[PDB]
Amino acid sequence: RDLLSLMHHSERELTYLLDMARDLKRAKYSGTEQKHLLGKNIALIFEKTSTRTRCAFEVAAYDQGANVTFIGPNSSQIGYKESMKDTARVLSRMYDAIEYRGFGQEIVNELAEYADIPVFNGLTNEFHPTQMLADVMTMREHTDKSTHQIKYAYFGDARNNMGRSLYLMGAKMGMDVRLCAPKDLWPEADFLATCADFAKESGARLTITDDVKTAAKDVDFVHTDVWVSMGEPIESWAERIDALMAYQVNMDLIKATGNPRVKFMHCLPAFHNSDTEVGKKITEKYPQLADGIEVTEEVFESPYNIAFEQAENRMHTIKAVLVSALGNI
Amino acid sequence: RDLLSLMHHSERELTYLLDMARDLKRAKYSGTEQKHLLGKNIALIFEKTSTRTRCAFEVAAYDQGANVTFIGPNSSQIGYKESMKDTARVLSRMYDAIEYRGFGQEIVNELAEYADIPVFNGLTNEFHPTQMLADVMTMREHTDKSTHQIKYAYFGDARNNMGRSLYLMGAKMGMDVRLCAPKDLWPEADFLATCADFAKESGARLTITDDVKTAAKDVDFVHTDVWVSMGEPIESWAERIDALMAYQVNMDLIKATGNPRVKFMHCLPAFHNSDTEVGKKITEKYPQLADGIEVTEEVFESPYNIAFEQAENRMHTIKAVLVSALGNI
Amino acid sequence: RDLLSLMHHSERELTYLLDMARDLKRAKYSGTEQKHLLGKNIALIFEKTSTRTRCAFEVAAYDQGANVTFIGPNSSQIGYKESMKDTARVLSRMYDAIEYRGFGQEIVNELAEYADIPVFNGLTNEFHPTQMLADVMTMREHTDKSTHQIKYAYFGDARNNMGRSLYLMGAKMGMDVRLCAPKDLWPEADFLATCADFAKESGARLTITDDVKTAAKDVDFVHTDVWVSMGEPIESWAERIDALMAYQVNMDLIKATGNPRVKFMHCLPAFHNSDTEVGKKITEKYPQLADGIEVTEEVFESPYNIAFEQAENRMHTIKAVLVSALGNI
Repeated sequence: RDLLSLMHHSERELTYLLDMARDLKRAKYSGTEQKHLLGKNIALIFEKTSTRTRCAFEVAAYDQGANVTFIGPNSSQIGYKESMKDTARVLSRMYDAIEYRGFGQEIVNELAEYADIPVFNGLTNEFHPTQMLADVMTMREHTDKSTHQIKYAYFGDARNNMGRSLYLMGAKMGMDVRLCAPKDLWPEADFLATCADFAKESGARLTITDDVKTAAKDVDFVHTDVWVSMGEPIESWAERIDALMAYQVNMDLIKATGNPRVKFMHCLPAFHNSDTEVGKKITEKYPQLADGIEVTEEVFESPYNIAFEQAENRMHTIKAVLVSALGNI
Repeated sequence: RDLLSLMHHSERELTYLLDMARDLKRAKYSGTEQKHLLGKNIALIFEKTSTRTRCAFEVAAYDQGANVTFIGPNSSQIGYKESMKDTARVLSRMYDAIEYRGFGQEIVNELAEYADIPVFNGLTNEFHPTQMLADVMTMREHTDKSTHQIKYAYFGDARNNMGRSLYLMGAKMGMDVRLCAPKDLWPEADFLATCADFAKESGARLTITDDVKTAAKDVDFVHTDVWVSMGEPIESWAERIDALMAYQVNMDLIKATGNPRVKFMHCLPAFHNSDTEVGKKITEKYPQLADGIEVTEEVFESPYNIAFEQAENRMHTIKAVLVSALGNI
Repeated sequence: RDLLSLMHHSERELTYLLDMARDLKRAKYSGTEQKHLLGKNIALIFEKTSTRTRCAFEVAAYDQGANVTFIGPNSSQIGYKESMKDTARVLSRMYDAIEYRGFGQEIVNELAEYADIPVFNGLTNEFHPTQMLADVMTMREHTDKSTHQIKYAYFGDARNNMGRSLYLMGAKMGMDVRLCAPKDLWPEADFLATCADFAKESGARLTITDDVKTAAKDVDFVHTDVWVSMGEPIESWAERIDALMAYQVNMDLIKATGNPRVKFMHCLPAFHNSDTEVGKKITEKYPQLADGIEVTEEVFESPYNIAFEQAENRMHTIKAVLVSALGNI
């Protein structure tokens, strides 16, 4: 969806944000962080509740000295008696920045050019460029080696936003990335060409297989995302589960890498057990899945797992965007 | 309703708030704004969701250094197990100010005299004195001429709160105001007398016609508010729409003024098109209204429209009240 | 429930918190309060809406310079697609402290030892140790005499958390406390033994009667809590009301003390009249209760009533915990 924003950015532009995030994170850890958004007011306007990326946004903003007004579906009826267009045009005159998550990519653009101020196009939850920056910043941080030397793979539905995004990102940064999925769940091959271009001029190793052991070779990072269809009733998942349970990240797929240093990453949320309400619903129809779907309780509750460090890095990545767009240096 | 608070204020008192709002707005624009509510905590307690006047309040408070606890219907069950009386008496000992919007004008008064602290009687959303101050401050700002010289008219249901309020305000400030409505939708004539008193001693031109071209004469400002009854089902609006569609603000009513400088104002929200969910519902029964009701898409999406500047002025007006009542000078 | 945390604390530990609360309260009143939580971010994660203890927490945090992210049932779907375990482990890397109210005592413990940061086990609403500290701090403040010399009684269902807690607290601090209830609504006598131990070595007068005039003797404080079962339908309360209406706090029970200085305390909320929605429901079945249940409108709207001062003291008690656990001195 919104990875035509991630396509117009150069390796050098993306590297500027990864450096700002790396330094902002270091400043907070060493208590050298100067507030550059002191006295700025920011509206956080969400169509759906999404407490992980809300928090990431609030904490970025508060560390940088800003105030926040969260407006959730709970607290608003935006689009009911008053246009979203009208409400934005009022808030754009009161707030120094506004952040719209949900609502579709179409109207956010409309109320953006009017705006006398920054209007972030789904900077939160969205399989955003910010998600790719967090992931690359996470991998860069853990291997302590040049970005272009980093080896990673995505396992599951290569057609979904994390897969397309992690591949396009690999192609932009000159990294060694492998999409590993069923051959009928591969990106539409014209997309696979736009990535093959960037990769020649940036020198990225692209490699889209359907064989696990191929892709899992000497990778520093194994990635997956939820591949069950939450849109469709649980009753009809059988066919889907059959296609992808090969591509589950289990302890065996970690070992298959024969790199005892390898790390697992996951943008979250992650079906890895039955603690959740939807877990129970799934596992009641599908008792094989008591122990996880795209990834197992074994791997998730193991030291290979750095998804929480990676969720943290969304906060430093969001902050680096907010400071870039409102801090004046 | 709450314009018996707007009646006890003198021209000189109202002018003090309009000056504080004008200067506070200038300070924010030139970055000379000193925080006078530093370390104050304010509770914002709302019966209904109302994101435009909530935001206006939050931003006023944050620019002045204050903290805010928003309590919406979402986040509270005030009046369920615990009296509103009890909850207020606890919060009045923790917060430096409380703001009650909704709940009826009756009880807010009760828990106010107990209060060791300021308790604002519907300072938000309410067709408040603050709404009149914003509107007068908006007109004063755009004509750059003495208040008493300003010419404006309200078109639609002269009996509703904006109409009564814009007339009483005109009478207090010595302005040239015209209410223009059907003769059966005119204020109860004892109210029209209390305004005719103030106008003699302040020198205001009052003038309540039912003829558009009369009222729209050489006015600097054309005002309307929503006149459809949201209380009643859409099926039964026909009679109402027939009575008032004359009084719609369309491009022709702007031209009818023969002042190419004239501005349109609207307290919002405004049915001007079908973007809203209630828009669709109305326009499905009433396809003539695809393009707006009290005012047209033509005027609303035109440079005559300064309703958004006017919504902004509610934030500077709210701030001027908050600073007057809590800042200690 | 969570008074096995209140059992491991010594008289000298509890006295340290009561002193910090007393001094923090004095600092705010005299404007000498230094911010020790400047730049700290705190997550406030609530399963149920609970606006009195939310506010107490927010105000404690803002007076001490902290920021807050409130997450209510309104604004979250914690436990739906994402484990509470997972969400906590992400937020624990962004926030300096987290506060979990509701969710059961079991899992809060789980996600606590992981936590690189303070995780308060139901510091809000919970019949918490913080509730006991507020109550003791309230009584200490009003008698201006040594804690161990203070005389108080609880009237109603001695088996419920306030009763057990006010008794255990009395036993820890060496105070003169009386539980006064029906003999079949007395704590399980093994609990009554653990309290009788502490009381010997601290020198507390314990005394559990069923005779009002005995317990109400020369007490400085009369306490009660709601004893109707909100879990069960109103239709079936008759038997319960019959057992306890003896133990109602009415003007007569105040006089029965023959101390014209005596004060009434109540952790709130308090059924004292029909203003509430649940009031009406109760009083429609039970018209005798128009004027209150555990306590009367006569006492509640009288100067004997200091429940609001006591609710305030939850804010200074919460602050003393927050400053103890995050302020670094």
